[PDB]
This record gives sequence, structure tokens and C-alpha cells, in this order.
Amino acid sequence: EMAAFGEAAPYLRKSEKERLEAQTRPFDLKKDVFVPDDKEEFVKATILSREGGKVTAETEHGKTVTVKEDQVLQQNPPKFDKIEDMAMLTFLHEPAVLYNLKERYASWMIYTYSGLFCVTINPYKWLPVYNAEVVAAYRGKKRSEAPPHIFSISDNAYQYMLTDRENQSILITGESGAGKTVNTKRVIQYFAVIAAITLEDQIIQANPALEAFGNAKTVRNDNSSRFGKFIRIHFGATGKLASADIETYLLEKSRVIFQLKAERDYHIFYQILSNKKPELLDMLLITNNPYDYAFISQGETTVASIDDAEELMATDNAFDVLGFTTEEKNSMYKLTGAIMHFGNMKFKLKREEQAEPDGTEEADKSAYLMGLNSADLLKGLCHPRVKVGNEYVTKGQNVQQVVYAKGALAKAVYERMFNWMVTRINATLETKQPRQYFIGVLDIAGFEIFDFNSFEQLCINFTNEKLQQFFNHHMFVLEQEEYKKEGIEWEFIDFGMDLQACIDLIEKPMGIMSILEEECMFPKATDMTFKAKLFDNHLGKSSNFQKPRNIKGKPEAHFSLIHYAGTVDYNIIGWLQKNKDPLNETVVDLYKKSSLKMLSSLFANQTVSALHRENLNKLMTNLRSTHPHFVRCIIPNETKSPGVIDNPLVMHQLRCNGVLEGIRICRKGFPNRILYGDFRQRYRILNPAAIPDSRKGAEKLLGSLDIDHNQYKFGHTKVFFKAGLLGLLEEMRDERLSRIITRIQAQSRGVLSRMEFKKLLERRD
Amino acid sequence: AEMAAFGEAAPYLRKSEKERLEAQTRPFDLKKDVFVPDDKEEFVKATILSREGGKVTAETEHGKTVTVKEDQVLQQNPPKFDKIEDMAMLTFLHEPAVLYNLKERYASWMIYTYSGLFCVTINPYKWLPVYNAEVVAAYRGKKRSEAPPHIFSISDNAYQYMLTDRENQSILITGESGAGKTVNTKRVIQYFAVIAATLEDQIIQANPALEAFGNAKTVRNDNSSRFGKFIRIHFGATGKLASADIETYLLEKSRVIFQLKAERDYHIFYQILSNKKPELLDMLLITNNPYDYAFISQGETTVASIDDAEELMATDNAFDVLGFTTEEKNSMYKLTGAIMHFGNMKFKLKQREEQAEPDGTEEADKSAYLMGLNSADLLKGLCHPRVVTKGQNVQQVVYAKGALAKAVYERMFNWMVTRINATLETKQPRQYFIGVLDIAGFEIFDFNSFEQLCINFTNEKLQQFFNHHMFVLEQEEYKKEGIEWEFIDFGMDLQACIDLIEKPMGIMSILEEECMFPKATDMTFKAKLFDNHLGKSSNFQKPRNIKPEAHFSLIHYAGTVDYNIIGWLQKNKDPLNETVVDLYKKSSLKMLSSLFAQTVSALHRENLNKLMTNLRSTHPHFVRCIIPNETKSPGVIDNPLVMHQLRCNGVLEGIRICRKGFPNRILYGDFRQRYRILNPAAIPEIDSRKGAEKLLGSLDIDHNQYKFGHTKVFFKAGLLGLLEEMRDERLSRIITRIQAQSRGVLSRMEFKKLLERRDS
Amino acid sequence: FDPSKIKIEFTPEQIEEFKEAFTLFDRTPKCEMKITYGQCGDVLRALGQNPTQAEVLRVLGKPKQEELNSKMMDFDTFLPMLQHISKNKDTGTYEDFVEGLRVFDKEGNGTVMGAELRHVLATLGEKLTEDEVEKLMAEDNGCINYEAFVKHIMAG
Amino acid sequence: PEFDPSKIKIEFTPEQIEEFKEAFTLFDRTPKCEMKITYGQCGDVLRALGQNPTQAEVLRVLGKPKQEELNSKMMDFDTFLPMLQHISKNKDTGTYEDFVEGLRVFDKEGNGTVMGAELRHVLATLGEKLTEDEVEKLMAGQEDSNGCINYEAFVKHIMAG
Ligand SMILES: COC(=O)N1CCN(Cc2cccc(NC(=O)Nc3ccc(C)nc3)c2F)CC1
Ligand SMILES: COC(=O)N1CCN(Cc2cccc(NC(=O)Nc3ccc(C)nc3)c2F)CC1
Ligand SMILES: Nc1ncnc2c1ncn2[C@@H]1O[C@H](COP(=O)(O)OP(=O)(O)O)[C@@H](O)[C@H]1O
Ligand SMILES: Nc1ncnc2c1ncn2[C@@H]1O[C@H](COP(=O)(O)OP(=O)(O)O)[C@@H](O)[C@H]1O
Ligand code: VO4
Ligand code: VO4
Ligand SMILES: [Mg+2]
Ligand SMILES: [Mg+2]
Repeated sequence: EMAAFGEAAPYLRKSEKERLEAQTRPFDLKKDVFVPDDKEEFVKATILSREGGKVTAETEHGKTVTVKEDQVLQQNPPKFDKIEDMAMLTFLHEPAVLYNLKERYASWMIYTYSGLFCVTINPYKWLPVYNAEVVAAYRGKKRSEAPPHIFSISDNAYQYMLTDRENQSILITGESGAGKTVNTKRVIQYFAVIAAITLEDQIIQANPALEAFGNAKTVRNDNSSRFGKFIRIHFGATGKLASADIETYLLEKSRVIFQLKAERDYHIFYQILSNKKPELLDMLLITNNPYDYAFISQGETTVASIDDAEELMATDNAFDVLGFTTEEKNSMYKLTGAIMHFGNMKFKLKREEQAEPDGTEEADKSAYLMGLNSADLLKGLCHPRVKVGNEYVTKGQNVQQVVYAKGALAKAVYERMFNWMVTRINATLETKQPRQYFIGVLDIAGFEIFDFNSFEQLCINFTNEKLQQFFNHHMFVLEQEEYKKEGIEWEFIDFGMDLQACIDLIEKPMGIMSILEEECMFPKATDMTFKAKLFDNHLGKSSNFQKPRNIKGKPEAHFSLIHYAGTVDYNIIGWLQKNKDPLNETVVDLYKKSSLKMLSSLFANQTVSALHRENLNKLMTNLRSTHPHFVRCIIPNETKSPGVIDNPLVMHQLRCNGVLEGIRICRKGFPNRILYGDFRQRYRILNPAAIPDSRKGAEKLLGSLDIDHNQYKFGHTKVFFKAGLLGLLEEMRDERLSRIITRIQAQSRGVLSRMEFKKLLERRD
Repeated sequence: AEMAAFGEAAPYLRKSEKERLEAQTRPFDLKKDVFVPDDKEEFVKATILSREGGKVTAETEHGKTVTVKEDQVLQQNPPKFDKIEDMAMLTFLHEPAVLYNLKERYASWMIYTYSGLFCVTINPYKWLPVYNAEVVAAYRGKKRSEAPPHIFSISDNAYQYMLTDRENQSILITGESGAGKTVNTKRVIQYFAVIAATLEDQIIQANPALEAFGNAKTVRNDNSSRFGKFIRIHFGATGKLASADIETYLLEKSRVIFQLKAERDYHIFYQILSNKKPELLDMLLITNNPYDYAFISQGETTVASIDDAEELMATDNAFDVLGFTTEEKNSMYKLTGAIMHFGNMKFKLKQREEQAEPDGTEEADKSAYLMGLNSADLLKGLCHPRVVTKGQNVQQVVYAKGALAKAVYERMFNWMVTRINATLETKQPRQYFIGVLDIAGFEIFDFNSFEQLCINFTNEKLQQFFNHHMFVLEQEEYKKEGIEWEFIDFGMDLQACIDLIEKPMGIMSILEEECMFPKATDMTFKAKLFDNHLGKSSNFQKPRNIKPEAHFSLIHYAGTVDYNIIGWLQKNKDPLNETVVDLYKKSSLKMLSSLFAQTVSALHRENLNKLMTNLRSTHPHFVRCIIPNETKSPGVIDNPLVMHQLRCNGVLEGIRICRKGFPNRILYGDFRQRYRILNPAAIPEIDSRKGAEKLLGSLDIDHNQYKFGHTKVFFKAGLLGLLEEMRDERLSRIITRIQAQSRGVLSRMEFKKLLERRDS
Repeated sequence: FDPSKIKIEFTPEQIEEFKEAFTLFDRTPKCEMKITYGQCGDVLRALGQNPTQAEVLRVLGKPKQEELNSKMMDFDTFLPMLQHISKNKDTGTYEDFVEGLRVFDKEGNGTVMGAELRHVLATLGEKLTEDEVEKLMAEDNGCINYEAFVKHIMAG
Repeated sequence: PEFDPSKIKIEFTPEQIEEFKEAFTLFDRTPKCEMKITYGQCGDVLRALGQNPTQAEVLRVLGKPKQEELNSKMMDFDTFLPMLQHISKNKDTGTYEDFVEGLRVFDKEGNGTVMGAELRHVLATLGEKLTEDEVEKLMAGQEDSNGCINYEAFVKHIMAG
């Protein structure tokens, strides 16, 4: 029964009436098909005529179409309606997958198994499927009794960890706004609730704190993650929650001081200005108007779906639960306020080509909150010190030069404060409790295309490209390698899933990052010397490198990159300065000599592309020493419409994700495998007589069961199971365990009854 | 000599045409001349006397009369194959063919041999005239046919691959302790530095400076590297030397304060005490006697093969060339002297309390003076660390004193590496790099502790890196590219042993968890290892005690090692007296103050996995160093010892994948750029694959030696050698025609002058 | 009737030994040799049988709770029930019982935490009461050697 | 007794013969103005008359002479004319594409340019070596503003001349 799930039950599994309806729905296997459609990818149809190799059918809308025999695809019988695992479908093709997902989504069932991985479609509506009752309902359930859910993936990962004695990872892929952060937080919720049957409280509150400083509204997502993160949840040898840690990657510095038309800066600025805590506005010496602060009011200032006042309470509470002191919280708020004032520092030319301050009010407020001298700050910005050899002299600066430097400093303070907060959360999450394994959760900034794509979009989209290749390598390369290495009869299948050409274009020597890195080491280099080197080395040489596709009215670009998820047009302006990240060292020295301890410590401590590439390669290795579990998030439409599916948009995501190819390797291969010793430990209970040696034991045990003997293979060190065999052996184990406990209880009842009878016999009325 | 620009090195690199002919015409019969197994020499040469019912009776080279089965007899390679340069070219490839080719080249002092795409080198234990600027000059650009096997040849090929393929390279030098990894690492650097010729001078001097502080005499090597290192040599887009950097890994801290019977501490201590620079003994307030200093005189103090006086001059000169100031050099010498005094500080228990107090102040005074500390503060910090003070017994103070000396030394070594890197960094643009890996090699002592596990685990991981590249990734490459290929299991996989050491519930993991239990003992750690692995993990066994006692055995790739688990918890945690560390931060010596401004197994495992990724993004080139005997005897080969190394290295399996597979591959675009010259008519001036098919099909070559992949053309190494000879000859013919045309122009220019005087 | 088709295979000596045993359960004031439907299972167990709660309810003819508390039964209606229950021999092996308890052994060592076994026995299968578990269990650290425990429950 | 030049058929028109006779005469360095050339200045007269033979090809028509024969063995126009006819027969002089592919070997970055000093080195060290004098005369002028040669433009230049 679905009774243990409460109100969530209909949103997780269809009713008994509906499965009786599916079981008795009339169907014509010869008539009921799928045909291509120029606007909907594929449509359902009934064949009218049929022929000479041509089929004439009646569409579900419905029009009359005439297509070739080869273009027609069979529909799965009604028994397969809203199927939980799409690897179990009789006919596996693009519209079978699409229509199974569409039909489950129409019923608000947003999770579907795709063999050993999961597919999830964004509902754009909150459903009652994520509460402690549903967490408890799933605790220990492995498929059959458990409908698809993020809690199921999390639980299955936990069981693999204990059985296989290896570290796990839950890798959540998807475009911007697909649902990666939502699902990441539900994996954490699962493990924290299970542990509560505080570290659990602190693990949950780490994300509201980070999202305030690292998330922002973009054209694609109202709560877009502007940094990547890997959360490791540590466990003891017997599986008890031990500790946690967070690793963050490359925060988008430019958002602090710049916003595009339909974008907001980081949430925190608007959370403070909401006036929910009026004492913060007084402490930071600010008004309640965002249009008064230059760095923060370039794009949008309010979001219909966000209550900045309520979110400020969530942020401030998250810090309290995380054990941040009043000085810690106040120092963070004060530095945020200092950044706000810093942007309002105005400058003018002296008839000379040198900048001087316009006013001093905002500089005074900035310096006061930062524990600096404003006369020193303004002199440092207008006349930075330069070393000749023996003496210290000043450099000249025009307004454009000071404005650039003012921004660079603000971004450096913000990014370092974000880094401090991560380190401070980690100091809390660390328990000194013994660990043996971990379950790692990966939440990257997803694939995105804006009207204007710069360096930050390249870094983001490169990370997404690398993650899809990680799926491709595990599913189609390492998987087939495993069979061969173990002596399983296997013929290699080429799945056509390899993004090495594009990855090589970006990260290998003479690639985009390498050319950029070399150009940064040339003092006379410009954006256009960089644009020329890219063209000279890649146009007509690298297939993924193309000319831009510029349109009048829309912002122009310098080149196109054919990424896995689409072609992105990139603008190369300011990439050298962005990669080098120069800072005014005169002002940095004032920050080091600051009377505000947090600021003093932030600056006490080569290029962005070098560091990004290092973090990515480090990440890819931590993940290679892990058993990965993929969650493929899908955006249903481009208008944030709940329950609405845009067929071409969903199909494009399923294709570039390699969902079908992924299901195929699960169906054709042997997705589950266990060492002979571990097999004996777990499945001897099925028939102890067959195992009174470990390989012969497995051969005797399995051969003694009423199963399809073509569904398992014997390897050098492991038994390999076909898709569906594990699910059967798990049902058979559970039923047999239930029968044995019942017999242990019957025997126990006999003992107790015989004990009391002995008392009666000894003479006791 | 003939085709030698190699000078005096020529006979040590390639034999004369006179020898080539004596070999070729020597007595030999393919039916008689064979190899038979031997219980003492692995295999021996033999001549078949009789053959009946599947049994062969032969005459040994020594010679005895043996009767063996048909299946045990192996064919000798004909005289044409004597001392062959590449063993992948041998007609009969088996264990004695390889062994005897290597033995015969070694007998001629030819220590380098190609093994397909990798190289084998046997330690000569004698310096040969093969490593000079003249030999460097002679290898520059030479192909494997015009260039005899040498470390300069591997280095140059790596350089060519880098420019053609546009990818980073690595030269990975494997071997047991004393095999020759540091020698060959330094010759890779010499090659590139000489080719470029102060960056060149500084790159060469970085190793004498590091070796003084990071190398020491062990029972296996008089100059044993006690740290690992990865040297990256950076190059510009066109291949010009740009910069260099050094990454060092885990220096053996314990050697600073402890030595086993047949061992010395780090070289520097003995270099200073040599009295070659008598002003250092006066500056450091020390005598010339190592037996006066506790920390450094536990084992041996002199090495017959080392002149500590001459080596001190090499160390001091290396620092000068590296641009270290007088304050930088003096501070390093002073801290070395401070460590020497620190070891001589004695303590005793108080009359009525289990609390330590000083037993003398002389060596403490000298230590504090050189360290820019107050000795009253130092002694109070060691006896009463602040928490209000903690109590300390003599055993506790002695341990803490040692831990602080090791921490100063290791951090000073780390500072020196950073300071060398600051010099090696030129702000010159770069595009590629050639990385050189020099690890501390496989070793077995009478007493093996935590430091031997870390060392031998690194060696185990490196052999698996060879196994993965050669037999896994290689076969994977053919499949992903659509080349007709049947998977071969080479029996080269050390995952079971690697899993026993680094995976959850393994040796490192159990140790890490035990460190998080305050009540844990070495014996509670020994119990957990046994409970989880004895009769569960094949590579984990009981110890084989005879002399010093061990707790378990580990079946490593290169042998079974018996490990002693005493003090592993303290070694892994590495606790330090924070009160004394605070005095070092407040030190009047800038160096010590700058130096001090989770576990060893966790950090080691992180460095190893970082290293394996930097290496996975490079094209690797393996150099397999072999120890010939156990007595450091030049020109002497111990057959079982050489064979054991060739086996556990997988040299034969490695040659086989090169012969059977397609070791060379090139993208279609790059193939057109390089080989269109062979026949430009076949590729008129779209489509790059069709172009390659038309070009290759138009040549008088074996068409079974290349295959067309999705993105690349795959070649047999032999076919690549032929195509390179064909390209060079065709380039020579084209230049000759360009010169004939150029001669016609010049002659026509002069004729025009003559004509203008009389006819025009 | 279903009990009427069953053949009494017990010796007259056995019948009388079950008859003498049955007397101790009789709580009738006039000693008319009668037990309630709800105490049948307890008498079946006293006489050496080990039926499940489901098996007892089946021989009783699927009674209501009211029939269990207040419906009476004499030796003549009980004896055929005892014969039927006596026929079932698929009571589970020692190896099945060890394999069942081994599921809860988190590590190698043939031990299970006392609190876990008490929980399993009171929540899974045909749930034992917290009273029955306390009486049955009354452990070393607070762990049970489940192979010994199986030998203990099977001997009793 | 027979000869190899005797079997060669003179296919040039009488007008062509007389044109070649005057060209041969302009190379005269004899003290008596006898209108004869040394064996060593034959290549020059072959090249002046539009041929582009290699040093090896010239030495073959001359009958593999010694250096002494090259410096001092005299030759009349009648012995020269059959040699000019033989050299005129060779058409495998190398294509424009071969010449570009040859110089492309030295293009380190795929520019379509080669460093001046490298081309001067290659031409003076590889194949049938040119003298440092011949290379200076051939290269000037010249390299571009940076000191590089657009090989392919250089090939068009040497083939037009
Ligand atoms: C369907 O329900 C589940 O998800 N589970 C139920 C029971 N499982 C326990 C247990 C049974 C037999 C085999 C697996 N080991 C697994 O096959 N190995 C794994 C390892 C690496 C790769 C790439 N593929 C496969 C083992 F965990 C754990 C989850
Ligand atoms: C002196 O003899 C040589 O070794 N060389 C001759 C010419 N080479 C230039 C060029 C020609 C043809 C193909 C290769 N590329 C190489 O096969 N790919 C390489 C890269 C990945 C891995 C694991 N194995 C294969 C090459 F670079 C450079 C050296
Ligand atoms: N499972 C879900 N239930 C409800 N809303 C969701 C769900 N997944 C996504 N959303 C909505 O979509 C928004 C964007 O999702 P998010 O996890 O931030 O995307 P990503 O991290 O992939 O960019 C969320 O803020 C929420 O409004
Ligand atoms: N190529 C060689 N030429 C001369 N001596 C060598 C050579 N290789 C090794 N040796 C000798 O062997 C010793 C140990 O070599 P080394 O590089 O330190 O070994 P490893 O670093 O593998 O332990 C050297 O000090 C030297 O005496
Ligand atoms: O919207 V995202 O969180 O993918 O950046
Ligand atoms: O002797 V070694 O350099 O291998 O440590
Ligand atoms: Mg997100
Ligand atoms: Mg060494």
C-alpha cells in the first residue's frame, strides 16, 4: 500500500483504478503509432492506409499525414502507461520515452527511472512530496514498493555504499533553471532527516546562507546558482552520519558590480534593503532604495517570485543555526554595505587627464565600515604607488581607470568574503567523529545562453560539457571495459556519445584557454590580438569553432562554439583583464592594515582559467574514485509555466543528455554486479542448502532458483545481473526474510508457552 | 666510426660496421641454438643434441646435459638480431630473448634499449662518456633509426610529439631504490638546458641544492631520494624553452632525528661537519665530530663513494647560481646547526613529580641563539606547554623536541623549493610542458615502517599507471575509433593491492579512523587490520618473522614486504607543541618566523590523486630503470634479479601491445599537414579522410600496417619509421630541385647583365 | 466438517497425556474440561507444537476476536486440531534461522545488538509484544550471539 | 668506337642553334677569345638558355668529370649543343605544389611564412648546398618587415625567374 506516503501518494504512484484501466484499455498494436511532426517532434497517430512503403495516418489533434514506413514508430501497449522504469518498455525509441515522461508529468509525477539513472522534469509548482513522512516512508525501500523520487536515488546510493564498501556520488545535471539546486537540497534533507530518525540542522542551513551571497536572478532562473559546489556527507563504517564538508568553485565576480537588463545582483543586497531588519540599514548607513546604489541597480531590483523580506529572515537564521557570532554576522553585513557605498564614489577629471574625487560622503561611509582612512583610500585610487628602484612614486589615473579599479576591489572583497563564509560553514560541519565513507552531491551552475555571452558563460558551459562527458565515459566506456576485464562475453557497441573534440578545443594546449593564458603573459596584448590567435588556430581547423551568428539589434559576438547543448555566440571583450584580475596594490595594502578584523584577514593571503581547469581536473578525480548516480533535470518550457511541455525543448535535452543511449546500455548490458563473497553474504538466505568455493556457491545458489538463467553471468571476481534480476532477487530475499522472522517468532512463542506450562505443572493455579 | 657526430661516445651507443658483420657471419643453426629453463640462471643458451617423443636433450653453454620437454624449449633469435636497439623488432619474443638482448648490450656498456614505445635502462655502476654537450648536439632532431637508444633520444622524441600533437608530455622513470631514476631525471633536464644554451644554468643547479637536504645514504643507495618530485619544463608555442617549476612530495621527516644501523641522515649535516668551510662550524657553534650530535650519529657517518667536503662546495655554489642571498644561505645553515644542538638537549624527572625539567642548558642556549629565541622561554615551553600549563614527562618532552626539529627541517626544505621556483619562473609566455617524474623507488629494509608503506604504495600506483595506459586506455582507443580489434587480457592489474591500501576499510582508512579515537593504541590498530583483512584480502598476510619483528606482510607488485606498525598513529597525526610554535612565529630570525606563519595518509593520498590527473592530461613516456645485481658491481648481471624486475614491470606484455596494436596515430588534418609532401597529387587543393586513403594507397608500403579510424589514421611503429625516412628523402629531393631552380635564376640574372652590354 | 475428515493417529496413552496436560488450562468453575478459543495456541505450544498465529487462526476456522475471548472448546474438538498442526514439518531449519538473524549483523562477527533484535522481533513478521520480547531476551556490551540464540530457542 | 652524345638527335631549329651560339660566346673567358667554355661553366650556359638541371645532372652530361676537368677542360659549341638537347628532354623538374610542400616543412606555426635565417640556412646546408654568396644574392630582396619570407610567393618568384 501507498498509505505510508500520506497526501504524497497520488503524486508518486497512480491509483489501483488507473492500473485496472491501463490493464483493460483496448489497443491495436498495428494501428496505434507515432509519426514525426514538424512542430511537436512526434505525435500519436492511428494508421488509416498503407501502400508501397507509404503510411497514411490520423493524428491525435488531428490532421491526415502521409509518411514513409521507416518514419513510423510503434506505441507501447497500455500496460506500459506512466511506467516507473523506462528500461522496462517493450519498444524503446524517442517518442516512447518522451510520451512516458509527458504522461507522468501530466499527473504531477516528476520523477522517472531510466535504467540505473533518473529523469526529473521541473513542475514550476510546489508538490507535497518532500516531508519527514515521505523520508520515513522511503527509508530502506529499494524500487517495487518505492515509486521514483530523489529520496529513492539517495537511499539506493546509501545501500550501494554499505554493500560495495565504496564512496558514492549523486551528480545532478541540467540547463539553467532545470532543478539541480532543488534536488541537491532534497538529497541533504533525506540524510539529515534519517539521522534525526545539530549537524543535521547545520547541513540543511548551509544552503540558505550560501544562496544569499552566491545566487541571483538571471533571465533563465529567479534563483540561479552563480558558483559550483560539491557537498560530501561522511558516514561511519556501519553507516551512521559522521560529518559533512562543502567545496565551492568559481563565484561569478562580475555580478557584484554589473547587471544585464533582465538580471539582478546577488540576493543579499535586496534582502538587506527590504527593511525587514531596519537596524541593518542604520548599521550599514544606507537608505531602503536600491536605485541609490550604482553597482546593484543596473538591471532589475524586484522579482515577483521572491519575498526578499522573508528570505532575509532565512539568511539571518541560517547564520545563527550555523553558530556565527554577532561580530561574524555584523561584519558580513557591514562589508556588503561598504561595497554598496564604494560603487557610489564619483570621480571627475582635473583641464588635465587625471581623476580626482567628485564628493567624499560615500567614500567616508565606505572607509568607516571597512576600517580605513578615506583620504588614504581616495589618494590610493587616484595615485597608486609604483616602484622605480630606490624610491616610491605615483602612477597617473584617468576616471575610466579609477572606475575600473574601484570595481575590481569591490569584487575581490565580495569573493573573499564568500570564501570566508564557506570555510566558516566547514569549521562548523566538521565534528572530529570517525568516518569511513562519503556520499558526494554535485550542484554546478547549469548550461546557459544569454543575448550577451562572455568569459563567465564559457567557464559555466565548459563545466557542463565536462560533466556530460563524465556521464558518457562511465555509461558507455568504463561499463563495456568492466565486462571485458571480468571475462563476460561482450561485443563492443559504439553509442556515438563523445565530446572530446569540443573539450580539446577549450582546455588542451593551443585551445581557447591556453591561447588566453599565453596572451595574458604578453604586456602589449589586446582583445583583438587574442581574437586573431583564436581564428588563426581554429577557424577551418576545429569543427566546434565557428564564425559568430550576429543579428542587427541583438548584441554582437566574435565567434560561435558548438557545445553539446547548443551553439553559443561568445564576445571576447575584456577576457584578458578578467583572466588576469589586476588589483590596485596601494588599496590592497590599506585593506591589509584595516581596523576591521574580517577585512584585514581576507587580504592577508595564477589566472582564472588556470585555477578553473585545476579545480575541474581535481573534481573529475574525486568523482572517478566514486560510484556515480545521475539525476537528469529537464526544463519543460521557456516561460516557467507549470504543467506545460514544449516537445522540441524536452526532446533536445533528452538527445544531448544521451538518455536513450543510457537506457540501451542498461537493457543490453549487466548494470548490477557483486563480488562472490558479498553475493554469499547477501543471497545465501534464498537457499542455504546450495551453499553448505565462493564462485561454485554462487553457481549452485542461482542455478537452484526459478529464474531466467540467461539473466546472470559469471565473471573472474563478480556475478553480473541483467536489468530486472536484482529487483527479483531483492523481492525473493525480503519475502524469505519475512517468513524466517515469522518462524523465529512461532518458535519463540512455543518457548514462552512451554516456560509458563512448566510453572503451572510445578503447581501454580 | 662512420655516421658518428657522437665522438668518443659512439662505441658506447652503437656498434661498428666491423662488429655488425662479425655478428651476422658468426656460427649459428636455427634448429640447434635454443634457450632452456635453469633453476639458478632462469634460462640458459643450449644446442639440441637429441629429440625423441616430445623430449629434447641439449648441451648448455656452461655446459651440462639437460633433458627437457618440447614446450619448455625456446628459439634463439638469429645473429642479425644481436644487441638489437628495439626489442619489438625481434622475430621470437619471449623472456630469454629479451633478457639475453639486454645482457649482451650491457656487456658492451650499451645501457639503453628500446622496448617498443618505452625504454629499458640497466644501471652501469660506472660513469660512461655518453652525457656531454657533443652527444646532446648529435641527438637534436634525430629519428629512432639515425639515433641509438639513449635518455636524450626519449627526451627529444617527447619534444617532437609535443609540437606535432599539440599536447603536454611526461617522462615517467620507474625503478627500485638505486635503479637510476635521479640520474636519468637529471639527464632529461641536461638535454633541454644544453639545447637552449641563466635559466639553463639554474635548472641544472636546482638538483644539487635539493639533494643536500632531501637525499641520504640508505642500505640500497648512497644517494637515495627521500622525497618525490615532478619537474615541469615549459615551452613556447614554437618550442622555445620558456620556464620551469618543481613540485616536491612528502619528505621523510623521521630521518632528521632517527637513523637505522646502515643509514645516514641527510647529506647536508656531514657536508657542514667536513670542515671544508670552517667559518660554518664557528657560525653554527659546532665541532667537526658527528658523534657529538645525537640526531645525526645513530647509524653511519661516512660513505666511501661520497666526498662531503667537495659536495659542500657543490651545495654552496648551487645556491649562489640560484641567486640565494648571504642571509638566505646563512639562515639555512644556522637552522641546520640549531637542529643539531636541539637533539643534544637533555631532561630529567623532578624529585617528587612525574614532570620533566632541563638537565643542562648549554645546547638549549646554542639552539635558541641560532633560532633567535629566549632559551628560558624555549625550555618552559617544552616542559610546560600552555593550554594554564600542561604537565610533561621526559618521554613527552623528548618526543616533542624531535617533532619540532622535523617540522623546522621539512618547512625549511619546502621554503627552499618555493625559493628555487621563484628563480626558475621567468615571466616568458608558454604553451606546453614536458613533465619529469622522479619518485622514491621500491625498497625493503630489515625494518619497514609507515614511510616504506607510503613509498611502496607510490611505486605500486605508478606501475598501475603504466598498466592502465599500455593495456586499458590503448585497447579503449582502438574501439572508440572503430579499428577492428579483439580485446587482450595481459594479466597486468594491481587494483586488489591498491584497494587494500587506499579504499574505505583499507590500511590508510583504518589508520585514519583510529587517529580519531583518543583511546586507540598501535595494538587496537593491528587488531582492526587483521579483523578486516586476514583471510579477506589476498595481498594482506601474516608477517614472516626471523631479524627485526613485523606485524603483517603486504604482497606488493615488486615483492612481499613485512611491516612494523609501532608509532603509526603518532606518525600519521604528527602532533606539535603549539607554545614553542608561537615562539618560532615571534622569532628574531626572519626565516624561522616566515616558516611558521589533516593526517599524513590523507595528504599523501590527495597528492597522489592530484599527480595521477596532471599525468592523465599528458602523453606519457616510460623509462624502466633496472638494478643488475645486489653488490653495486659494474658490468655484472644477476639473471633472477633482472628477470624479476622485467616481469613485475610488465616489459614483455608492454612490447606485445606495441607489436600487436597500432602505437602511433595522427588526426587526418595533421596527417595532411605532414605527409602530403609524399605525393601532393593524391590530395589536390576536403576530404581529409579520403585524402589520407588516396595518399597512403599510392605508396609502395605494406597496406596492413595502417588503419582508418573515425578521427585518426593508426600506424604500426615500423610503418611510422618508414614514412619518416620517405618524408626526409623526398624533402632532400625537393630542396635539391628548389636549389636547381635557384641556380637557374642566378645564372639567368648574370646572363641578363651580359646581354645588356651587347644584345639588349 | 474439516476436523471430521482428519484421522487420529495418536496412541491411547498419548491422548491421555494430552488430556492430563489440558486440565491445567481449564478455568471452568465446574471443571468441565474446557478452554477458550483464544488459549488453543498456548495449549498446542505446551504440547510441543510451534504454529504461527495464522496457522492457529486457520485450525480455529478464522474466528472473530469475540470467539477468541468467549467461545469454549472441549478436548474432543481440540484433539483433531492438535493432529492437523502436528502434520506441518516445514517449521524452518537452524540454517534458515541463522541466515535470517545474520541480515542484522552489520559487521563480520556473529553478534547482533540487543536493542535491534528486540526491535525486529517486536515490529517485523507476526509482531511479539514488548512483554513477550522482555521475557524471551532476559545479552553479553549488550549484544546477542545469534547462532547460540537459535540453538536456545530451538531447544526450548 | 661510339659515343653517348652521338646518338642524340638535334631537334632545335637553325635559328635556335645560332641564338644558343651567341649566348655560349657571351660566357667566353678564354685568353685568346677562342669562344670556348670550360667544363665547369657548362651548367651556367645550360641555365642561361632556360634549363634548370641539378649539379648531379650536369656532371652526368659532362661524363662524370674530375675537378681538374671542370676547371681546365675546354669545350666547343659543337660538343655543348648535344648536351643542351639531352638536358632539354628532362620534364620531371618538380611542381609548384612540391616546392610549397617542401618549404611548408619549415613553417613552425602554419603561417604561410618561414623565418629568413632558417630558409638561408636550409638552402646553404641541405640538398645540393648553395654557397653563402649564392643565398645572399638569391634572398635580397627580400624578407618582410619582421624578417620572414612568404614561401609560395618565393616559389612563384624563383619559378618566374
Ligand atoms: C534496485 O535496488 C537498489 O538500487 N539496491 C538494492 C540492493 N543493493 C545491494 C547490492 C545487491 C547486488 C549488487 C549491488 N552492487 C552493485 O551492483 N554494484 C554497482 C557498482 C558499480 C557500478 C557502476 N554498477 C553496480 C549491491 F549494492 C543496493 C541497491
Ligand atoms: C623519431 O620517431 C618518432 O617517434 N617520431 C616521429 C614523428 N612524430 C611526429 C608525428 C608523426 C605521426 C604520428 C605522431 N603522433 C603520435 O602517434 N600520437 C601519439 C599520441 C598519443 C599516444 C598514447 N600514442 C601516439 C607524431 F607525433 C614524432 C616522433
Ligand atoms: N522539484 C521542484 N519542485 C518545485 N519547484 C521546482 C522544482 N525543481 C525546480 N523548481 C523551481 O525551479 C526553480 C529553479 O530550480 P533550481 O533548482 O534553482 O535550478 P538549477 O539549480 O538547475 O538552475 C526553483 O527555484 C523552483 O521555483
Ligand atoms: N646512467 C648511469 N651512469 C652512471 N652511474 C649510474 C647511472 N645510473 C645509475 N648510476 C649509479 O647508481 C647510483 C644510484 O642511482 P639513482 O639515480 O640515485 O637511483 P634511484 O634515484 O633510482 O634510486 C648513482 O649514484 C650512480 O652511482
Ligand atoms: O540556474 V542554475 O542554478 O543552473 O545556474
Ligand atoms: O634510491 V631512490 O632514489 O629510488 O629512493
Ligand atoms: Mg542552482
Ligand atoms: Mg632518486
